Amino acid sequence: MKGDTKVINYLNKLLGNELVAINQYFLHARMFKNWGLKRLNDVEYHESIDEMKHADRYIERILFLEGLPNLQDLGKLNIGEDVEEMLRSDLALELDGAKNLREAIGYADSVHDYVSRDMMIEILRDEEGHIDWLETELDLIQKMGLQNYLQAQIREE
Amino acid sequence: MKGDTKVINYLNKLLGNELVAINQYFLHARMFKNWGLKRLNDVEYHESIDEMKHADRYIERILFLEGLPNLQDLGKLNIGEDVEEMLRSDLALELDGAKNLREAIGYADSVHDYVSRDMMIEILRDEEGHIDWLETELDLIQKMGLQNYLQAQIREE
Amino acid sequence: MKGDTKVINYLNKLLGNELVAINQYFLHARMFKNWGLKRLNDVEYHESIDEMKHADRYIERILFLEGLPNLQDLGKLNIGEDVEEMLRSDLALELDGAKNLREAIGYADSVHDYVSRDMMIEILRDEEGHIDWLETELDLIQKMGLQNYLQAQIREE
Amino acid sequence: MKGDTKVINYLNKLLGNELVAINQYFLHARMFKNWGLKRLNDVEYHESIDEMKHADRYIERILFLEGLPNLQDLGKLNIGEDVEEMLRSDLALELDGAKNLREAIGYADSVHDYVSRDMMIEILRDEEGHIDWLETELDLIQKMGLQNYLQAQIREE
Amino acid sequence: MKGDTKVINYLNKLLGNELVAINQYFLHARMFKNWGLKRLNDVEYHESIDEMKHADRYIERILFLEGLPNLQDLGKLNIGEDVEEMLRSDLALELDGAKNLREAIGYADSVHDYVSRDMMIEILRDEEGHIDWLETELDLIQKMGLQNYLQAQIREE
Amino acid sequence: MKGDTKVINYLNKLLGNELVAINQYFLHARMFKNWGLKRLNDVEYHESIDEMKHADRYIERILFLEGLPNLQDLGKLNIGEDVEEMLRSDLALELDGAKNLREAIGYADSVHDYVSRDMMIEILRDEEGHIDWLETELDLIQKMGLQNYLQAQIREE
Amino acid sequence: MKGDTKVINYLNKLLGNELVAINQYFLHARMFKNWGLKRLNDVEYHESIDEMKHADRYIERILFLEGLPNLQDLGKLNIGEDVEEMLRSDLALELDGAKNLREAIGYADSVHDYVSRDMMIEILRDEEGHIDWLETELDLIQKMGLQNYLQAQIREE
Ligand code: ZNH
Ligand code: ZNH
Ligand code: ZNH
Ligand code: ZNH
Ligand code: NA
Ligand code: NA
Ligand SMILES: [Zn+2]
Ligand SMILES: [Zn+2]
Ligand SMILES: [Zn+2]
Ligand SMILES: [Zn+2]
Ligand SMILES: [Zn+2]
Ligand SMILES: [Zn+2]
Ligand SMILES: [Zn+2]
Repeated sequence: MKGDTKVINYLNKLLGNELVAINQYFLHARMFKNWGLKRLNDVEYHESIDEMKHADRYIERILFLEGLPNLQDLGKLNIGEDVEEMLRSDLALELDGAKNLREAIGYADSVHDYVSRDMMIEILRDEEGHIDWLETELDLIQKMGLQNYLQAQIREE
Repeated sequence: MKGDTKVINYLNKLLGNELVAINQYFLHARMFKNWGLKRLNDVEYHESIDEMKHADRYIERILFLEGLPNLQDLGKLNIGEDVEEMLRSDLALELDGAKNLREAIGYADSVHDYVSRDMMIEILRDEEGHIDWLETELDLIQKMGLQNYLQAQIREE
Repeated sequence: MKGDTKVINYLNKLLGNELVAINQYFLHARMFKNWGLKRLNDVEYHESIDEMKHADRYIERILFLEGLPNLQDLGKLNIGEDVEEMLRSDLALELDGAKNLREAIGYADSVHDYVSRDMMIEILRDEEGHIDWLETELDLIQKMGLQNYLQAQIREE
Repeated sequence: MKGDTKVINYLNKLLGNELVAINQYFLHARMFKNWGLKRLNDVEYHESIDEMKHADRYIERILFLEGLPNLQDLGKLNIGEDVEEMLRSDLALELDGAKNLREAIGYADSVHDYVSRDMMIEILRDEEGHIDWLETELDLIQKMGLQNYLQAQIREE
Repeated sequence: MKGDTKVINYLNKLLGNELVAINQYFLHARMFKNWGLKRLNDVEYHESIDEMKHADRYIERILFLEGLPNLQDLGKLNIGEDVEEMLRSDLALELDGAKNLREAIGYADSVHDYVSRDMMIEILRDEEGHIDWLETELDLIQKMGLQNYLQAQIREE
Repeated sequence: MKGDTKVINYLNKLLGNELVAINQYFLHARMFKNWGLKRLNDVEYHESIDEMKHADRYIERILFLEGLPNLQDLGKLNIGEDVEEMLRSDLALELDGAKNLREAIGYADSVHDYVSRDMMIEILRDEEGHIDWLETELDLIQKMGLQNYLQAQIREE
Repeated sequence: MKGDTKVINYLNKLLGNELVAINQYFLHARMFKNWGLKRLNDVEYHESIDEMKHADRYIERILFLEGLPNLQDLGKLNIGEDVEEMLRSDLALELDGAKNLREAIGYADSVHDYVSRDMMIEILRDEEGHIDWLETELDLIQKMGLQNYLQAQIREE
């Protein structure tokens, strides 16, 4: 079913955001696991899976709308080297992705692509949940100190 | 445990092969799904997942060996527009990847990194299974013709 | 218990037929499997196992009758290169084997080896079932054409 | 997938060794069974089946590599006439076959056919297990004498 | 249904053989049991029951054919006084019985009493199993010696 | 089966490494248990058990190859007196053992003892897992400080 | 809790005896297993485990008493080359061990370390069970002869 060209372009841009997040959150997860921080491995791994699910929804929607999903262009990752830096990088990526989602959601409404809009709002709610988790962890590092914070990540929850 | 620098370079090269194949096989699968070819979606999706598992193994091994996994550089996808072209592109990608695996396996043995060698040989066996499946489907297209072949893909197996 | 020398010679000839058929039907099955013709692999494999069971019966009977089972001399296999040729070759093998079985059954009766005769009649009944299957498939190839016939072999039944 | 011609030639030689062992160990089993030595029938039958499994692995591998499995040429069996002679003949055959396996494993490595090599190492491990069983039974015959040894084979284990 | 007079005569002769074997095998079993040879009691008792079943088949067939089953004229038993002698006497009785069966089967076929023929062939197959067991035990006595053979009979199998 | 004398010598050297590690890891475990560090007792005890399993594999292999397992010569333990020292000592022991494994694996390949090679590579994979765990615990001691690290060992995981 | 210095010296001496027995009984078990003497492998393996449990009891008791367990100084093994020699060597080792235990038990009582005393008496009771089993097997070898004795060890009990 032919979709709106600019909607398809937004969906491809948001798919690009998810592709960056998939890789960044998966590498962060395995870095945490290598450091013995099993709780952070578990959470970041499941954030990666969530982004994979999002990417799948975009791919399927683009194809239904008769556009070409772009999995070729991968944006810049910002991996980082210690826990706080890694979480702050994930948070900045999420916040950037949320701005793009808000823009796309507004436009999808204007062209009456309400099914695309509805899909994107669900994704946005998911991203706001990741933001909450990231902001909270970063606050916990400040409130309890890094040593105590790291001790709290050794065991699965 | 400090690994050999060139082993790490090989693992990063092979990781890059898997990242290409993950994206190419996932997009092909959802294109098959959008065309109603459920059997092909199922197989190609599970091939994508297999490549993901391989990527995970490389990432963890690189990190154990104290290298930096490279998820930033994504090589060229070759998506293609019809079933035969898509399967032939996947086959070409697998064969290129097997050549790279063979080279890396020999080098790993020469520097006595037998655990990396053993991991890669397991991955190579997986890839040769994918090659077998692809070659066989391509032969079936020729033997029964495309119309009969497509009809055989509608229902799940 | 001492058996009749010519009966033992017939049992060794029949054992020789089964040994050819075991190898021909097993290789045919794995050729079909390699071509993705799962249904054909399944039937031909079970035909191979049936022949193995027959060979076992002859070996045990020969030994009971104080003869020497001959597993050294293997007759000529006719493998063939395409589905129809392979099935026709199996059909010819079965029909030759039934001729020999009929001759031996008649002779066993003449020397009063009724237990050997009864064993061979059960084996002949099995062989006539294989003949039926093979003749029917060859007719189906003609009635539906090779393309449709091959498509019908892709999935297990 | 096109294999190396010499590898395929090795696989066919090893297949030939398996085909000899299948027949020799199966006849030995049924000879043991006819003599009432149920424990030896059970073990030798299960060695025969194991060789059948190995032959299947070679057949499928050869076909994948686009070669022609040779089930027509059957080497020399050495049946023998009493328990010790039969076990020693099986041992000599296994030792000959292990020699050919080591040669093929080394060559498969040199041409980078690591999957064929990995298959053959698993088979070699199986053969070394049979060698252990045979050497141990032969030593037991000497240590307890043949009469006691035979008595210990009447009952299944 | 009026049967052939000579068929009935043969069935009564065979019934006579069965009645001898019932008593001889039952007495042998209880002799083995009294000597503590539990395995031999078990086998010979079950041979006796088998002969009882055969006798029942003859009695019923004779009555259907409007003849008179003769359970009055018991033939000569040969009991024997040690294990080998007892087993050799059972073997001689079975072999005599098989000879009579072969003659009766041929005659029944000649007068077209195919049901009686088929019954007798099933019985002959049972008898040939008894011959196999007896010949094998006698060979085992020779191969392991009587002392070891007897030890092997103490425990139920 | 007559094994290569220098393979047996390597297997005895590796067995020697395992015998040292069994004792050092078992004593470390019970020292941790005495200190109330139940998590470290659990891990070190299971490392000791792993080494016992490795030793059993070397002993059985040596005996199959017709050599003499040497359990008499026990190399130098380095027990240590505090948690970090104990873990550094276990790590040094593992790294020395991995070097010997790599040397032995290369040699076994050169004399075509592929089954011993394959056994050793599996053991090496296990040792690299132990190395990973030890390195990570030592990094955690630095990252969270010893007080927090000790607190994290009180409870079983 | 600070123990008596000489009690700790005795516990280390007894621990030393246990460490000799662990290795000797484990190697003997696998020698029996390699020879096909499954019953002897089973018993001697479980004697080895028993000694391991004893060693663990000594190690833990030494640590509680604030001493240093000595796992470094392995005493002399006497392996032996045939079944009777191996069993007699185990018996001599056990008897030497019992003598040391009796001395240690008396001394522990004299310095009022009744818990160490009670631990050692339980261990001595275990050792006296091993002596009983060993003395009995050695007498059985004499009473039935070695050939029959060995036959009795083939099957698990
Ligand atoms: C790159 C990098 C990467 C990696 C490493 C991965 C990995 C992974 C893993 C491990 C898993 C799990 C699986 C199993 O079962 O095991 C998954 C899943 C997964 N995944 Zn993915 N991935 C990825 C990417 C991806 C992408 C890009 C996509 C899109 C395109 C995806 C889509 C996916 C899906 C859909 C899934 C499933 C999910 C669920 O859970 O359901 N993915 N993954
Ligand atoms: C020749 C001679 C001979 C004989 C007698 C036999 C016999 C036999 C028997 C009896 C059995 C069982 C099965 C049932 O019953 O179910 C078998 C199985 C058998 N088999 Zn096989 N074989 C043989 C050869 C053979 C060969 C040659 C091969 C390949 C080629 C085989 C492959 C086989 C298989 C695959 C099987 C299945 C096994 C299992 O179980 O898994 N095989 N085999
Ligand atoms: C002769 C004629 C005759 C006949 C026909 C008979 C027949 C008979 C029958 C059918 C039965 C059932 C079987 C089943 O079910 O498995 C019996 C049982 C019988 N039986 Zn018997 N018998 C007889 C004689 C006899 C004698 C003579 C004796 C003694 C010796 C006997 C002893 C007997 C016994 C013991 C039994 C088991 C019983 C019960 O129930 O428990 N018996 N058998
Ligand atoms: C010396 C020091 C020592 C000690 C203290 C010990 C102790 C012990 C214990 C406690 C246990 C557990 C037990 C139960 O639970 O029942 C064991 C086990 C044990 N173990 Zn060990 N060990 C030892 C050495 C050893 C050696 C040296 C070897 C080799 C030779 C062994 C081999 C062993 C085995 C095989 C086992 C079983 C394992 C499993 O888990 O499966 N081992 N170990
Ligand atoms: Na069609
Ligand atoms: Na005896
Ligand atoms: Zn997302
Ligand atoms: Zn892959
Ligand atoms: Zn047949
Ligand atoms: Zn084999
Ligand atoms: Zn009867
Ligand atoms: Zn180890
Ligand atoms: Zn002890």
